[PDB]
Amino acid sequence: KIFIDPFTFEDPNEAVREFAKEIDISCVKIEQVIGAGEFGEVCSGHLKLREIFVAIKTLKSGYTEKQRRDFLSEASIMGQFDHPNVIHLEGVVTKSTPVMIITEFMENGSLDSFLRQNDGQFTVIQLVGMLRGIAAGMKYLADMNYVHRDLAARNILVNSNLVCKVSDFPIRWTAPEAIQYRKFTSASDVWSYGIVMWEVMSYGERPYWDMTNQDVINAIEQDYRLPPPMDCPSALHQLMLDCWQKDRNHRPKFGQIVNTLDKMIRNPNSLKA
Repeated sequence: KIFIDPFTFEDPNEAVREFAKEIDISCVKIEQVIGAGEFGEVCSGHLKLREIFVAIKTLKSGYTEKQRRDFLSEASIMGQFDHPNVIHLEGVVTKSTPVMIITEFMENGSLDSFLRQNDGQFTVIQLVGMLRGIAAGMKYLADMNYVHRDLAARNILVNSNLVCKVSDFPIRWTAPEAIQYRKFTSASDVWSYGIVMWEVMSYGERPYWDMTNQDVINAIEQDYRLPPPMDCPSALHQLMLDCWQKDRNHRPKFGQIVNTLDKMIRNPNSLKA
């Protein structure tokens, strides 16, 4: 399949009905409020269609036509994807109030926060496994011709089995060409993926630490690249450097990234360095 920008539809709502399942509100049960969203609250709950745990996003009452549209676009987009490492959309509630988007529940939440709360708690093979899952989800999106544009650990969700899934459908996470000529491509997402690799091996540390955006920009311009995180295998940091190649054409593709990570998993000694 191929990704279809919902906003190319003469009527954006059409994309919603096509790629998103309409769920009767009587099936949704909001239990608790997790966090805050751009258009409303982010909650957890159960969905009974075997009851299952689900993440639930609500649209703040008094919403404008555009706010509703932009909110639901997340579902018109997510609904076109079907991959183990891309957040699963259960459906949406639009024929009732409040409007909602229901997605699979991820117990461990956001990857950056998860890692910070579990600093140094995982084996190298487990962390590599997380990075593998993310690259796989991204390879799939890139294959669908979907450029994420905001790939970062805060935008990756983690389940109880440590499976990592791409979500969220930033300067220090963005490629130079993307910042200068606003040229966003999968190669641009690869640079971002490299930063994610750093976040993961650094257990949620902030990229470039206290550096300002301008400093980061200048640093990169001066051919500066983030050093290897503490106890981070050399092969992994090398992969990071490959993702941060000035020339976007020189950066590896997600398919090649997954292969490199898989070879490391198959040959654990390669991570000894």
